[PDB]
Amino acid sequence: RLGPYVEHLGLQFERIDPDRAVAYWSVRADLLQPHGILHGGVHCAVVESVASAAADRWLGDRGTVVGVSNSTDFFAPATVADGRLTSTALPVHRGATQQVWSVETVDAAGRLVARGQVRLHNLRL
Amino acid sequence: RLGPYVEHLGLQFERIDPDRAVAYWSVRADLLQPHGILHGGVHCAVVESVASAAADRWLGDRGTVVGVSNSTDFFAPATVADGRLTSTALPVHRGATQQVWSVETVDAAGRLVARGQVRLHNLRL
Amino acid sequence: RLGPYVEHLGLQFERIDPDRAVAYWSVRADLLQPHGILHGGVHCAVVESVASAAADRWLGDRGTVVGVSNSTDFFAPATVADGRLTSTALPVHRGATQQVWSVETVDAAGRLVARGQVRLHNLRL
Amino acid sequence: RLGPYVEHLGLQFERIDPDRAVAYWSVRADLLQPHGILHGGVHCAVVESVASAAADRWLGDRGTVVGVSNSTDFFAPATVADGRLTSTALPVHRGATQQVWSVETVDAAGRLVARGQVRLHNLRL
Repeated sequence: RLGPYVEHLGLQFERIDPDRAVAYWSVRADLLQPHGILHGGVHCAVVESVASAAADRWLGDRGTVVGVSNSTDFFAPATVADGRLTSTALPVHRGATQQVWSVETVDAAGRLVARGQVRLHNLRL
Repeated sequence: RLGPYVEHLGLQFERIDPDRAVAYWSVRADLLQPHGILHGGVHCAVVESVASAAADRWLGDRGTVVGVSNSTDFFAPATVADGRLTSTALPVHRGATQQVWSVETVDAAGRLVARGQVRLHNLRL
Repeated sequence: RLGPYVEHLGLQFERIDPDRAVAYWSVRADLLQPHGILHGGVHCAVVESVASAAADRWLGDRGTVVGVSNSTDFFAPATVADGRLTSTALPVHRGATQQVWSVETVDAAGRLVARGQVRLHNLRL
Repeated sequence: RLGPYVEHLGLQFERIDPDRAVAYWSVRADLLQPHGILHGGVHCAVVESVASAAADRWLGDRGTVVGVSNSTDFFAPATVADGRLTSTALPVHRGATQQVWSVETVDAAGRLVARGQVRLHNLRL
């Protein structure tokens, strides 16, 4: 119900509020880059997905949000062995025309694996 | 031969030199976000892929490269109607421990659709 | 005691711990850009200063830190009328070779005026 | 004629066209951070200044530009010994509401010392 690429990423949303969105997912064989770790683009795509879900839910019927930019740091290699990742988008700024959200991706232990900042534009009715 | 996620993205590399990498690809139905345009994470993933290919080819047998960060701007909506996209990674800095590459994604007309900067770490032998 | 540019910025540090640094400062006539608001570079410089102070204090005698990159968003115009700004650097990642800190600059009301992410390299002994 | 902070930075503009701006400047004792190299915020401030000059000149009488964000990488330490730096802003995207410019700061040899991407908003009449 969130689009076909989000389905392919395997994201499962636990919460989508106007102030927070949370999704679980896992590293998979088809999501890896040649040396057995998660392709970095997957981290960016998950950050984009989780922040966009939250931004959309915050704007509500007032308009539609369009991605502007995405800056993601990869802090640790993620593999299939690492189990279930949790990505949490938190608001940084939510105004008339712009939103910025911060998305942290952590493992079961709370180790920060990746983190991204997502700027989106509000297309208001 | 470039990994399973790169295959899923549909990237077709035309050139992978130590100083430039070029890949073609297209927007597809399964790569879209709910309102019929390319999911933004796909832009980031392609930027990551094309820059990593170039960085790897520049480091050669001297070591291996690991993604550090990825900052991608999305400048225009891309749809299935927009045809074939061309992503070109050009070097910004290539040193002992770090590389930075700049990747521009353009349409057939030369319209810049997205652009990303990719920082990678050199793990040398 | 923090360098001549930090002095020129007018930063006054309230706290410099291995896990947090806090500085106060104010918009001034000489820090403005042509239309009476704070020059954006001042926001970046303050973010750099406050994060570097914290990173240095966390690395301690173990080595020295060198700025790598600085990404600052400006969310609201700051003027002389806006009074005293408070910049707080919080750790995102602190590892062997790299540190990342997040610096928020707020006004008296808690309005977020600017926010920056600072990546630094640890040059260890 | 470009504001008081730009004056303090010592920037001297050689060219300000709608498609390029070029300024010269030098590392100075008061611009340094505690270990004798250029404070990183100075690099960001120069990137902001040179890109804003170009963006303003491109928008012309049509409106006014406001800084949105600034992402600067520092690639080599700059000192007083390094002589005259040249900062060149080139356009990445110039549209209805947004502009993005890329600013490279080089030394006399063409060594890239720092590079920044500056996003600005067009406030049109």
